[PDB]
Amino acid sequence: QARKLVEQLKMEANIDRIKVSKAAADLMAYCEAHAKEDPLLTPVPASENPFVSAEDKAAAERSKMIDKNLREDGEKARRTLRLLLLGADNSGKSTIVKGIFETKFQVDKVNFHMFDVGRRKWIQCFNDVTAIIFVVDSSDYNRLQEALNDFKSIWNNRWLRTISVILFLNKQDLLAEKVLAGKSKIEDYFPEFARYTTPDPRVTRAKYFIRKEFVDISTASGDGRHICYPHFTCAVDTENARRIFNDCKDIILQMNLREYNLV
Amino acid sequence: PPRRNEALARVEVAVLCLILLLALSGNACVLLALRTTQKHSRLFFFMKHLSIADLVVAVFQVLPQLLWDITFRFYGPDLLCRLVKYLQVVGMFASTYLLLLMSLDRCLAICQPLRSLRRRTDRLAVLATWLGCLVASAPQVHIFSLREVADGVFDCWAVFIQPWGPKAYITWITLAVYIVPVIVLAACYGLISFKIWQNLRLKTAISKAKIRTVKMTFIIVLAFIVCWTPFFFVQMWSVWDANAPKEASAFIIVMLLASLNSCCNPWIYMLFTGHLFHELVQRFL
Amino acid sequence: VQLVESGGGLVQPGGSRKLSCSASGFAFSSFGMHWVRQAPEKGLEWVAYISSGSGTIYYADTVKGRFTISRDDPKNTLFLQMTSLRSEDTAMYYCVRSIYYYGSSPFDFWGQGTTLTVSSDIVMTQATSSVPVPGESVSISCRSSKSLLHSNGNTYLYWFLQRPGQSPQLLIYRMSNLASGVPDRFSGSGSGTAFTLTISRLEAEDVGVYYCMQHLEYPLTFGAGTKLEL
Amino acid sequence: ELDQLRQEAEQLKNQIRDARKACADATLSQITNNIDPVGRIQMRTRRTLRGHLAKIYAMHWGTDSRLLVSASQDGKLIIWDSYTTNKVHAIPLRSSWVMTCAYAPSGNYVACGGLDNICSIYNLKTREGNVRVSRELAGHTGYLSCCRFLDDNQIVTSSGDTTCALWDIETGQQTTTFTGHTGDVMSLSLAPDTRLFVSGACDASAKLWDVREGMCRQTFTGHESDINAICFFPNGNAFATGSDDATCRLFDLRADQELMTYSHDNIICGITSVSFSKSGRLLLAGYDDFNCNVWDALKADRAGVLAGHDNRVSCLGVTDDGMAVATGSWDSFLKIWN
Amino acid sequence: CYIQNCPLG
Ligand SMILES: [Mg+2]
Repeated sequence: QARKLVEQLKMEANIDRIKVSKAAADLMAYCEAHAKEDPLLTPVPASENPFVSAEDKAAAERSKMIDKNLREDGEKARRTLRLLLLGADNSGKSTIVKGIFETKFQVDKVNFHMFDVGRRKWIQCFNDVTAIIFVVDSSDYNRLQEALNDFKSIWNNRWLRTISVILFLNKQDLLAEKVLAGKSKIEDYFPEFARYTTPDPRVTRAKYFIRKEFVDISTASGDGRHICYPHFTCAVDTENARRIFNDCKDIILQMNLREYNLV
Repeated sequence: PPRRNEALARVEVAVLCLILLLALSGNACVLLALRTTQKHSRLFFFMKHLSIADLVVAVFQVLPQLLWDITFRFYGPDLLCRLVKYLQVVGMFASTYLLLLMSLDRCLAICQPLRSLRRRTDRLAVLATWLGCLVASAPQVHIFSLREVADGVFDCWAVFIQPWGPKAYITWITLAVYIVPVIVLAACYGLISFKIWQNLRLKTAISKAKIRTVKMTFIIVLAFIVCWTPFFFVQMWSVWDANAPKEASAFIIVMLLASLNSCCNPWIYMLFTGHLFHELVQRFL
Repeated sequence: VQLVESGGGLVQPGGSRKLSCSASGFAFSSFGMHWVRQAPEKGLEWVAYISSGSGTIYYADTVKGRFTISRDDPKNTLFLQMTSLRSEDTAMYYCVRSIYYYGSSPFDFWGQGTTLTVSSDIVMTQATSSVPVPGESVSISCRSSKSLLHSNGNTYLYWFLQRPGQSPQLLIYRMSNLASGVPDRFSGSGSGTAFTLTISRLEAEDVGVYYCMQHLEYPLTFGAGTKLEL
Repeated sequence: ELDQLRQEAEQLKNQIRDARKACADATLSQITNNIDPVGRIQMRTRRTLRGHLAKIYAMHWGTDSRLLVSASQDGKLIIWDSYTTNKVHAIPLRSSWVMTCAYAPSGNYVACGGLDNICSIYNLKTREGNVRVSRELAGHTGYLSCCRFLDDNQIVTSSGDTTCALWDIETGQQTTTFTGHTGDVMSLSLAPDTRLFVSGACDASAKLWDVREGMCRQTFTGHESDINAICFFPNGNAFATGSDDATCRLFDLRADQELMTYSHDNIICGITSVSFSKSGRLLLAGYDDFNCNVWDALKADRAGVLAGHDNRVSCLGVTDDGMAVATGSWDSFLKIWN
Repeated sequence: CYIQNCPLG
């Protein structure tokens, strides 16, 4: 299919052209002939610019009810929170809490909304969300360098300067098996693991090194406007919905301090 | 008919004029700055309502008490003075309790951050407060009157039940307008400056933002106490001591200082926030 | 769309009555309403008006005081209560729907009326009374007291048509616009107080009385009628 | 022939560039040296439309210059009578992540589309006094960014799956599909004769299409970032674009090369919308700086500002008679300037 | 003053 582009290039190369000395003096002659009909250049008289009957009053009475209905529905929709769920693949992002998809749940009489767009352009829409959720596989040592760079591409975005980030390190049960088997060497991928020590030892020292790499990119440059909240998940875990609520309480408490100017 | 002193009376037309002019300019500057200028939130609402309460006080508590002392006795009908007194006490109650409302809002927005509230509550709170004030200022019309006192000269005179009227009335007002507000205004900023205080010890496990809260609690409590304590002391004394120097210049001069918070509140609450003062200075320039 | 009326009967003076109209086929809760009567051998006459949401009512001074109008939305019904009747209240009663926003057309659908036997304000003039009529072009005219031209640019004059043994119909609204379902033989024109309906290429089923109506200010005054015969 | 065919690519790319080198014998900025400047353009606000309770994303006028339609992220579509600020219609949607809406030339239908990969059509003037759906068009694999009507039975759509499409509303099937770009497509602009249209893509290139044939004709370049807005000139022989590198550029059709660029050293934010005037002497643009600029299209000098908003603008529009200008923003207000 | 009649002076 390499010849397809060449065919279009050949079709494009054979075209007739005129010189700009005549292609611009023609654009100049269009305005001088239509100059006296653009009101935004020649101000119109103050009495001609367009900017009650028995029927004009019924029109306004009709318009006065739409406003109350709109305001009633908006004030009702004011309540709930809204979350955005990211994560590439191999992680199980669709199995942590139990076009475009949507999901609802509630704990302690507070409703959450979770979205999953099934990203450099459409990310502006989710600019007023409460928190972003990022999921990572903690048993796939080759894609970790991909996940590390995706995390930093998200943390350093332009439209997400004040949006906090929760972080789940998934599939920790496989990591214990892989590390205690002994057939896989972690230093084969990250050489600086040979010097690190902890501040089940072989698994703890392994997982804390994995966490530190993300927390370093986190605390590198944040200026104290948003922060990251790390957690260790598993394949089956029922206590995963309390963490998001306990972390949104701390996102809202740290948000009220800056409107009333107590800091 | 008993007379008075030309000299002592003169110093009075001066103190009240100073207080009135200050209380007018300060509140107006807060209102102008809030409207002209950024971060429209649930803070300017209460601050704006508080200023309206302070202006009502400064207009309907100093001006009558001042034109009165310009003359010796009030020249009018009965219902006029019977309503003047009502307004005078209503102002004092409302200007004290709007501040409690604002502080309580701050305290619960920091202490319990996940709370669902709408504008309907943010208006019903204010109307319930004003209704409570207008109901609590009632006996002002009962115990006061207009009557002749000597040689066919009439004035607004107060008549209490002889044994226990004056003591009970003054004690009730001082307990409902001084002690309870200061206790609640201490609890508010005791809880606020304890949550913020602990949060930073839990996070860093920085020292400049760890004292601004105490430097804001102090100024807030000290202004209130210093502004309200001289008036009630002499008031309780003169109404609790048969032998009291009611002829000294001190009692006469300090007895008229009731509206002193309306001078200090607009400066404090507009200076603590950063932009307002400089924004007004730039707009007027 | 359907609007069927009820009530009627034989009644002696000094009594009372209730009329009901049932609707089926549209969003009843967003249309205005009108009652309109017609004497046994006379034209049309306006009676009452209730708005949408029951927030603005208008009566006729001829019957103001004893009549009442009221609508029931979730049951889709319109009610008119009459008390202390007289001998001049013998007529056929209809029901009319209308809606108001920018660009709409009111008075479009009429109903089937009921009969009941009981044994300043602008005036419109319908000069002619009968004209013999084929494929021949015709013209009709109407005239008012003052000029209906408003400051919005609008002109509030309506045209209707009643065939023998039927309900009236809408042809043109606001003096120049043709309704929906109408052929292009009929057309409209006019100016301030000088109007003319120009029917061209006459055909069959176009025989009956014609009326003009106004909507500039209440009350709503019909005309006397111009009849066409073959 | 893995690389043998790749040899002719550079040859043709350097040959058409050489063929364009000959046509540049002067500059538009050279002959416009003797012309009357526009002067200070002072415009004030006339109407403020309130009623939306979220961010506002799209807006389109009507063909009579009185009725208009607007779309916002609260999940509502609203039609406005801009002479009295009355609401004529208010339509609720099924999804709330919308990005585009359109007005029909006749006045009987409106169209809406967003992050749900579907384009919806709504019938306005129907007996029974309701507003309901007519037809739903499916077949795109990305999100929708723009749409425009030709007649009451034909619509063009642009998607984030790097393609464009033409539809027939009665049947409901995609009859023509336009391919050839590399990144997401953001903008779209029909020609006054409705026989061609230009497109803007997320890879700094703009292509010209043919509706009856179905293939590309010309491709233009010279931006250093993604293109967000494109609009046709009144004459129909030229078009303008707007990108994220804080620059606006004017291209040409019969000369195949660009003519003018509108830049300022104090501007550092990206353009979000652009629109020409009725005569073709002014060019209005919207910025992330929370205000709009008014450039002189023939001298590239600035000639005014419109600073009435307190967030980014994201919409713009001029009437067919050129009476008023309408602007939306992320602060949930519409404003009419004149 | 205010709650009680003021003294002379
Ligand atoms: Mg005195």
